[PDB]
Amino acid sequence: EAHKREWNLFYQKQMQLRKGKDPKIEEFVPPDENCPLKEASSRRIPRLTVKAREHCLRLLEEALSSNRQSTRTADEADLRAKAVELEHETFRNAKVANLYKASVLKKVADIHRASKDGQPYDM
Amino acid sequence: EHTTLRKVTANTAIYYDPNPQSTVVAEDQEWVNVYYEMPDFDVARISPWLLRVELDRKHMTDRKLTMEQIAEKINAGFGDDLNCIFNDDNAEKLVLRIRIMNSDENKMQEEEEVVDKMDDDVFLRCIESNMLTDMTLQGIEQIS
Repeated sequence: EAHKREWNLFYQKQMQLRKGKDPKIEEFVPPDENCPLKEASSRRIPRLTVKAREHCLRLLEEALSSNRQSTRTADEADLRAKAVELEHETFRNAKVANLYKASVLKKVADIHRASKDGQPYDM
Repeated sequence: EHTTLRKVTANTAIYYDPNPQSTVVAEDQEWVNVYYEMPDFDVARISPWLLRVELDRKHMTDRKLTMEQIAEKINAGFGDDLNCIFNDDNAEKLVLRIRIMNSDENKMQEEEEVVDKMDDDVFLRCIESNMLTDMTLQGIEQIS
């Protein structure tokens, strides 16, 4: 109990020395003109820039395209909407940036596994 | 039943990794690149020293623990200023790479700040000891 509090204060003071002077740099960037991301302008996930969210959506898009060429469904028009839906589901289910990214790559890996097995990625 | 990180850790090492795209450990280079290519992630402030934790799969599965849960507990206990990255659950081994995210951006000749800074090697060792002893991944303390 006392050791836990001592460690907490000690760790906070140690990691404050690595912040030091000018601890401002927030500079949140609002989304660009044509961000294809549901709930683009949000701050639910700290330290998650909009560009990283777009990057994760883009990775989901390549995963969906690979699944398409490995399944041969109707067309790729719905791929973009499906990728946005999956990205929004990942964003909702995640709370911080790194675990959100990990969930994104887990979804990509699941899509790749479905493509290897030959089955389309269901909702 | 109390379960700290030690009960689910196969091993733990501290490396000097100045360049995450270099990744002196060869096995992780496949899945570390997909983490440092994100626009929000920059190698400018990542700290060179890296704490690599290899998790025992049998002990992890006996408790139905996921690397997602371990990372969530790390974020809760140590804040969002300690970078944590982990592999895929289907990989051959469970790897957890942790770095001390130094939020300073200037770093211009410092300000003679070497008084109690504790260069990240020994600080990472202390963080590792705290993570292995007082992390409470699962269960209630005083129950074994």
